[PDB]
Amino acid sequence: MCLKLNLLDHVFANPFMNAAGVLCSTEEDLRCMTASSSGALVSKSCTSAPRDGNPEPRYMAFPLGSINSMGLPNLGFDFYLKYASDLHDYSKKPLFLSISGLSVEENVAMVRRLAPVAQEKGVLLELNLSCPNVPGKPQVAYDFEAMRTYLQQVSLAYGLPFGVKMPPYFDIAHFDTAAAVLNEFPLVKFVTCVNSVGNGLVIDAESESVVIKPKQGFGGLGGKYILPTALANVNAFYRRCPDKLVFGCGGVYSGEDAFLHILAGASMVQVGTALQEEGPGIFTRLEDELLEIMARKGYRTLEEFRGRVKTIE
Amino acid sequence: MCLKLNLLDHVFANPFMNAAGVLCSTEEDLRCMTASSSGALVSKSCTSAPRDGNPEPRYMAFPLGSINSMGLPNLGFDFYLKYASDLHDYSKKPLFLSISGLSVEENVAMVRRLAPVAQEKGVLLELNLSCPNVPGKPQVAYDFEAMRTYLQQVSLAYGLPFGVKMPPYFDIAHFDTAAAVLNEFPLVKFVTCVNSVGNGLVIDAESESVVIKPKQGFGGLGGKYILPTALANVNAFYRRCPDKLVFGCGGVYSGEDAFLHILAGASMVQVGTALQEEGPGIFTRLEDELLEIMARKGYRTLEEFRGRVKTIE
Ligand SMILES: Cc1cc2nc3c(=O)[nH]c(=O)nc-3n(C[C@H](O)[C@H](O)[C@H](O)COP(=O)(O)O)c2cc1C
Ligand SMILES: Cc1cc2nc3c(=O)[nH]c(=O)nc-3n(C[C@H](O)[C@H](O)[C@H](O)COP(=O)(O)O)c2cc1C
Ligand SMILES: O=C(O)c1[nH]c(=O)[nH]c(=O)c1CCc1ccc(-c2ccccc2)cc1
Ligand SMILES: O=C(O)c1[nH]c(=O)[nH]c(=O)c1CCc1ccc(-c2ccccc2)cc1
Repeated sequence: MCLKLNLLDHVFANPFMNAAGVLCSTEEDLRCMTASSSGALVSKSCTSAPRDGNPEPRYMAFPLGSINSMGLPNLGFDFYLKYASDLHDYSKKPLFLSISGLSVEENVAMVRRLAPVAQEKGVLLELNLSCPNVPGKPQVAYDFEAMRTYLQQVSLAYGLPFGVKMPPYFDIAHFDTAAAVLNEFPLVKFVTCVNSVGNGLVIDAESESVVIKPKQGFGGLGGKYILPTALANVNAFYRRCPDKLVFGCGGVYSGEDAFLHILAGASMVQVGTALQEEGPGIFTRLEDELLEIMARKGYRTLEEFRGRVKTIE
Repeated sequence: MCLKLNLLDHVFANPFMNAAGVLCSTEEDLRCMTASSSGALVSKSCTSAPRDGNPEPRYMAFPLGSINSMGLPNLGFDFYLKYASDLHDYSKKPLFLSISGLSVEENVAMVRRLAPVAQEKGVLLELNLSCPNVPGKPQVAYDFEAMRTYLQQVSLAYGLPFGVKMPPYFDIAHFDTAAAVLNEFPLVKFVTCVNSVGNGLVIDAESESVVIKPKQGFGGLGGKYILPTALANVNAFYRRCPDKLVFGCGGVYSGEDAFLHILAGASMVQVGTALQEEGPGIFTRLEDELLEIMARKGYRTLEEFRGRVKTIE
């Protein structure tokens, strides 16, 4: 019985990794994730210049999940590139580097300089599409023409397999359109579904107040709130992108939640809110819990059940 | 202390009502909702002809909420119009009638017939904008040019104050565009935020199967999953539509949750999933709970706190 996976010309001890943004901003964070039992790690989505991000409080968690408007605080691309090129121990596990430039030219400049390190050291690029374009327009992955532009330019500049982090969609016609855009780009080898559910609002009844400061308390939701939305997106893209991998992210707190993602079609399974709340010990628990479900069902490997969710009649 | 209010030239004993689709499809359902302690009731969204809806199972509920792909089963518009015209006791509470035709023409046909009954009896129209659109396009409320058309054609056909039932939005640019469309129409006097969060997917780990039969298990989410989304949309539209009322719907299971909707800006609070699960006795519990929270806080009226959610600096 084993959780091993071999994909994208790498080997993974198990499918679990951090979600981008969680436990991955500093060298300390990345060393911590490397020391953990996760099968991989991803760095904080970065910009060319360092960013302080939004005013605090900017993250809060509750029994059913979290809300955030971090504002892309990060140490800048040069830091993350140095981590990938000089500091990371690739004999421990694979590394993904997430980018989130504020324009197509910023992403193009970063991927140009990432390429040789990707080719020499094997770092993998995750391009965050659920991200800021021109203010007053929707995030990039909610603007299908912008999404296409970003993918064309990054595919030309980078020239190597990469993947994309996608916001959730809610309408079948959007699933259709988004997957069709992705399927234009053969270098898009993985699709991570999903980023936070955008612009939720948590209010504290005792204080009659929102709980985060930026954007009058509006921010992206994660955790238990979003698991059915996450599953829907993983399965939608799994069915529509037969030549790509899907990585699942959203609502994973247990091996059972991970099993559901994998039934929906997930290859790797990323953990955000629950990892932020529990810490990196979560990965030993998730491994154990997933193995127990496999043992009860007689499954020996992940491929035996990946994407095998049954439908009714 | 009592929760009575006046809106839309009607008096309401309290702000609570069923959410469209729940406990409102048949004469028996409507008589049960009328008998309840709710302040108002809304009928099942209807089409010109009766519909059987989708194959069962098509609704399932869980600790965190529900999923449905009912497919608009309903008795047909002639039934709901007769209920509004001849059967409903207006001395007990106001009635809203929800329409969801499969084209703009179908809606215009139904509203031209509802107008005289609205004049004579005071039934109120809720137009469901989660309705069918042209080939390749998303639901009407997610296609702003189609929404503008529907509202223009219904406003002209109907000629009286009405409201609209909106799906959730997840992007601040979308809130800005949708509210601007709605503010083009002075007869749109109330906005109900929100319909179900579209196309989630619930999977049972034991059986490795989706839990509803239509659409390969994909359907709209309601209940605890969607409270922060519902609050965000209520407040976004409350902020953007100062000459309209906002009705809140989504995730109400307690007086506390109702309280949060009202702080966000809700004038009426609709109850879907938790009403489906608990039955119409929920209305007395929600009233008691809301009045208890008001008493502890020293609030004597809903107006004292409606829309008064606090932001941080
Ligand atoms: C504090 C915080 C920071 C995040 N920052 C990023 C980021 O930099 N890039 C990104 O792609 N997603 C980011 N996300 C989204 C997560 O990667 C993940 O998609 C989302 O939280 C849902 O997973 P969950 O339900 O396990 O939290 C962030 C989430 C949180 C909570
Ligand atoms: C079984 C079922 C049927 C519904 N049918 C309708 C409908 O006919 N018209 C409509 O506007 N919304 C319909 N909805 C959506 C609800 O009115 C409500 O917007 C949604 O369930 C979110 O509220 P909740 O969190 O209280 O469930 C339906 C919901 C359920 C669960
Ligand atoms: O850094 C984040 O806030 C973030 N949080 C998420 O849940 N997912 C993400 O992908 C990111 C990074 C993308 C992002 C999100 C929000 C902003 C933002 C929000 C409010 C005001 C200013 C910036 C900028 C970039
Ligand atoms: O009747 C519903 O399914 C329904 N459920 C909701 O949560 N919200 C609604 O507004 C509605 C009625 C709108 C609607 C939703 C789905 C369909 C549908 C779904 C699958 C296949 C055919 C029609 C038709 C109308």
